[PDB]
Order: sequence, then C-alpha cells, then structure tokens
Amino acid sequence: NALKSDFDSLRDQITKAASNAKFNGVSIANGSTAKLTFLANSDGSGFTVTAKTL
Amino acid sequence: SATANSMNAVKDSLQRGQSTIDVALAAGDTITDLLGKMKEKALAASDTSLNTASF
Repeated sequence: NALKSDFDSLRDQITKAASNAKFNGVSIANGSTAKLTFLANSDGSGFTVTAKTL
Repeated sequence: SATANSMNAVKDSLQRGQSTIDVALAAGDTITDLLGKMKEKALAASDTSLNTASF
C-alpha cells in the first residue's frame, strides 16, 4: 500500500507538470492543439511544428 | 511681341502644376511608409501561435 501511494503521487505530479507547461497561453506539450505554425517568410509561408502531447 | 508676352502666363501655369504634383508626391511617400507598416502588421497577425490579446 505504501508503494501504491508513492506511485499514485508521482502520477499526479506528472499530470501537474504536464498541464503547467505554457508560454503566452499556448502550449505544445499539453496536447491542447494539433500544431503550431510560426512564420517563416514575408509571403506568410509558415514553419510548422507538429505538437507532441506529454 | 504679343505672343512672346503671353508666354509668361504659360510659365505661370507650368509652375503651378509643378507645385501641385510636389504636394502629391509628399503625400505619396507618407502613404508608402504607412503601407509598409500595415504589411508588417498583417504579417505578424497572421501567426497562429498568438494569444488573443496580442492579436
């Protein structure tokens, strides 16, 4: 039971650290969006980063 | 001699046209700088990573 309580607390720490990772309110690690497309050229063609959920 | 005198009115009209186009050219330079800045604004806004406030 003690090992179970430790493992569950570590799982909760994962979900908290994963949810907390943001910058300007957008985030890639949390899985709240499919991709993020930053600009790449004057024309507006954009570098695309595929999001990776954590 | 009468013709050579009327050439003065001709020259006055030409100088008036020059001054008119000069004012238009100054306005055009200001418009071009504004247009370049708006192109930069629309470019920065087209980004999708922006939070709503900056948009």
